[PDB]
Amino acid sequence: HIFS
Amino acid sequence: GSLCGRVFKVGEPTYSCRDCAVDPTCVLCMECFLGSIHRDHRYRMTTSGGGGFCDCGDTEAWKEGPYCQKHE
Ligand SMILES: [Zn+2]
Ligand SMILES: [Zn+2]
Ligand SMILES: [Zn+2]
Repeated sequence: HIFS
Repeated sequence: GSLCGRVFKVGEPTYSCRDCAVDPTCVLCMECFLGSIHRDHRYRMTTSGGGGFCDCGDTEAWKEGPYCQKHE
């Protein structure tokens, strides 16, 4: 997953 | 099947699928994206600042097409  | 698990580099494009992602943080690296059914879907690109990881192979992250050609 990615989170800004 | 298998998990990709790739950790993204600074500036690296990442791809979610608006049609299939369970959550907007679910993403694929470009290689998995281009090998996946989602290349024909309503995809969304977010650039990594460095970090995060590819969710290819995670059958809980995708409503369909959890794997790409490389990881199936
Ligand atoms: Zn990947
Ligand atoms: Zn893959
Ligand atoms: Zn899709």
